Amino acid sequence: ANLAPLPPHVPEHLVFDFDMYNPSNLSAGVQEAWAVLQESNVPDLVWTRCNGGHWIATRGQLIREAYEDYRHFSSECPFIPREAGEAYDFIPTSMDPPEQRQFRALANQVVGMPVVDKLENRIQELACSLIESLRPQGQCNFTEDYAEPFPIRIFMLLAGLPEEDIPHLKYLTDQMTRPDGSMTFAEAKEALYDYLIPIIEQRRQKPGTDAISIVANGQVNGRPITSDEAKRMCGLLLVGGLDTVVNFLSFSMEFLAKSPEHRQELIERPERIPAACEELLRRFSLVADGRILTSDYEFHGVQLKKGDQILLPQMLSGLDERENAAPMHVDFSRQKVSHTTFGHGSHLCLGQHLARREIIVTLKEWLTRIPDFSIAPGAQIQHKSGIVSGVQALPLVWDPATTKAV
Ligand code: HEM
Repeated sequence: ANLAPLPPHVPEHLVFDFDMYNPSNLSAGVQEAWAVLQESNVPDLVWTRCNGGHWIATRGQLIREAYEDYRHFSSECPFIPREAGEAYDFIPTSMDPPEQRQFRALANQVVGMPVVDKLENRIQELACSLIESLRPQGQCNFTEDYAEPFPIRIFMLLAGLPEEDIPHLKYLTDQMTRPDGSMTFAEAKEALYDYLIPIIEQRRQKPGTDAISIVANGQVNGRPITSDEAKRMCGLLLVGGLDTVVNFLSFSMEFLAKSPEHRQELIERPERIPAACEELLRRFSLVADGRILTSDYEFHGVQLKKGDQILLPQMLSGLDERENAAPMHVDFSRQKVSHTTFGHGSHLCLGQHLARREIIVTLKEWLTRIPDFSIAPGAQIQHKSGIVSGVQALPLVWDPATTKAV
C-alpha cells in the first residue's frame, strides 16, 4: 500500500503518514500542503511510513537544532529516500566539518558577496533584456520565459562561458533535474562532466578571473584541487542555482499576480523591495531535504536509531507560527522575518547572496516595466512537491498599453 512496515523502535503515537513527493491537498498550494504537519494535534517530531520510512521534524526549533548538530545528523546523502538522488556526487553536499570547510571557502570565493556586487549591473542588464522582450507581448509563460533563462544566463556570466553553450548546457541540467526519459541521471551527469573537464584543465593552465578558473586553481589539504573535485563542485555551483531560483521566482510572481496591494506597495515604496524579498523567501520557502543519524541518539524525547533518515524541511521553519505570527500571511513590513529558506548550519546555501540579488533585481525591473499583471483567465496554477518544490506553469497576462519601456 506504499507503506513501509513500522520499525520496532518507533512508537505508534508518533506515526503521521506524509508523502513529501505527493502530499494530500497539494491543490491548496504546496506550502499549505506541508503546513498540515504543523496543525495543533501533530507532534514536533513524527515518523512517516511513506517513501521507505523516515522521521520528519515539523517545527523550526528542531529543524535549526538538527542542522547545527552535524555530529549527530550527517549530510552523507541528504536525499530521502537515498534513491531519490541516484548517482549524485556533487561537492560539498556529502561532506561535513572539517573536510567541508575548505571547499565551502573556495566556493564562497567565487559566489560570495564581493562577486555578487561586481556582477549586479550585468545581472540587471540581463533582467531588463528579458522583461523588455516580453513587455510588448502582453503575455508569457513565466517559468519558461523568464524564470528559467535568467539563472542559466547568470551562470554563463559567472563562469565565463559563451552564450552559445546554453542550449546544450541547459538541456543537460534539465535532463538531470527535470528528466523526460531521454537520458538517465548518471548519463546526463557524465555528459555535464564531459563539458566541464576540458574547460577546467584549460583554465588550470591559463587562468582567468571567472568562477571556473578560481575553482580550478584552488588549494585543498595543502595540494592542488583535482580534476575530479573541481568538476564535482562546479557541477553544484551550476545546478544548485537553477531550479531553486526558477521555482522561487515563480511562487513569488504567482503571489504578486494575485495581490494588487503588494504590487502597488513595491511600486510606491521601492526601497522596501529588499525587505519584501526576505518576506517572500519566508512565505514561499521551497526546499526540503534531510540528514542521517550517525549514531543512536535521543532527540527531544524521541529515540533515533543509527542509520535512520530524518527530513528537516527548510520550508517549515518560517511557516511555524511559533517563529512568525500568522505565518501564511505576507507582510513586507514584518520586523522579524524568521526563516531557514537557504538552510541552516554548516551547509547554509553558498549562493544565498547571489539568490537575493536575483530576486531583488527581478522584482524591481519587472514592476518598473510591467506594474499591472494577472494570472491568465481560465488558468489553474498547479504546484509540485519534492526536495525542491515548485510551480508547473505560470501563464501571465497584461495590457501592453499599461506598461513602460525603461
Ligand atoms: C532562492 C534560491 C535558493 C535557495 C532557496 C537555495 C537553497 C539551498 C539550501 C536549502 C541549501 C542547503 C541544503 C542542505 O543543507 O542540505 C543550499 C545549498 C547550496 N546552494 Fe543554494 N539555494 C538557492 C540558490 C542558490 C544559488 C543561486 C546557488 C549557486 C550560485 C546555490 C548554490 C548552493 C550550493 C553550492 C550549496 C551547497 C552548500 C553546502 O553543501 O555546503 N544556491 N541551497
